[PDB]
Amino acid sequence: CKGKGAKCSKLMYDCCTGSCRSGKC
Repeated sequence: CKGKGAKCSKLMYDCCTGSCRSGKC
């Protein structure tokens, strides 16, 4: 997954602690 501020996934939400946010986790 990715940390906060790291690339996100509008179709997967691979955010270690949360979901996508404007392209950044």
